[PDB]
Amino acid sequence: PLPKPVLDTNGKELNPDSSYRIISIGRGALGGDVYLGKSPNSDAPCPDGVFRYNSDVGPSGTPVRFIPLSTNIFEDQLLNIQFNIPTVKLCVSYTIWKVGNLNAYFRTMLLETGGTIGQADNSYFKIVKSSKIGYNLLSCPFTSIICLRCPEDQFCAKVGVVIQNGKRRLALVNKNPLDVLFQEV
Amino acid sequence: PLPKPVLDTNGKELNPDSSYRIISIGRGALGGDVYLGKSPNSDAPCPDGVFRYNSDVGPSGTPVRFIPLSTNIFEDQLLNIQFNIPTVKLCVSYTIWKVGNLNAYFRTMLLETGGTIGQADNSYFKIVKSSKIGYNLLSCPFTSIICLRCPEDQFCAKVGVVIQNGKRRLALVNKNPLDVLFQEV
Repeated sequence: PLPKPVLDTNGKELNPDSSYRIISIGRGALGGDVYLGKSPNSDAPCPDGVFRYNSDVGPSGTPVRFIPLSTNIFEDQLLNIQFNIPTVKLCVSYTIWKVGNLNAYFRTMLLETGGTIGQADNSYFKIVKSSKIGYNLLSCPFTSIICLRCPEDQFCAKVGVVIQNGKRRLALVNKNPLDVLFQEV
Repeated sequence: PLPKPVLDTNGKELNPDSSYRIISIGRGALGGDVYLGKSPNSDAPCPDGVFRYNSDVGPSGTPVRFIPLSTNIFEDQLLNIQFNIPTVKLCVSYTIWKVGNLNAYFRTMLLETGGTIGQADNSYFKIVKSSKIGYNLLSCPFTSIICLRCPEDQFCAKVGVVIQNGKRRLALVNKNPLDVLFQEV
């Protein structure tokens, strides 16, 4: 086997020194880029939610960068994701992606910022080829805990969307993973 | 294959209508029964921690009962665990076992009460034969989420102990599962 690089929308392999919008395969009303927004029921002083827009006809996404376990961004390998945008004084820490605590109402964990880099917590993801069209994000929370008889003793789950206050909120799901592409800025 | 019943300390199969102390295989200073205690850094109005004592020479455990997906308590099957003791007005809800949010300092989830019965949340456990001597408790949090390519798409982990304020606190661990027996009251 060989580590397979993840490609952007233009075919050029993904680069840690570059920034990408996470854009959806689906089009129009079925479309909308990932971005940083405010969770209605969050107490954080900063915007701390990972959302995708309701249509692709409007604002573009918030750019992100990917931080592999060194040194190349490959498929099926743990990495961190971080919004790459300038930030107020208070919010410099609310930029690294992470998966949150169990939410009883959605029965899943929601995607948020406030994570950390290079640590065996809830900030690790994977990029993998979708079953349908393109790429899926995977969340691998709890890398410090042995998942008994799991692929590499690791709990991983697909990233999809739930509706929270009539917005699309990225979260762990079972079916209908968000199919995405990475359009370099 | 056949469902194998879990046995108590006397050989009689485990009964949902009965109560058991969870006692350790280890003896003396290496011993101590599971019980309900107060978490130092918890804000709950009630005692909400699952601990084992520091020696078996002293107080006995807090009795628990087991609530299978009906109708018999078998090995390797989801169930709920609940302290069976009389309770103040406020604390009637803080009695069902559950696994808590990720604790950054211990890099694991701790065992607490305040869970619910029969719901696909963080209140499910399993009893299984230990690798060494006797029984292990397993925690299967997030039964609502597909663990990709995991045994029955389910994240499960072993239950052990961490030291919190010089007490033994039950929590998800990788090595050294708490080996236990069930001594009927």
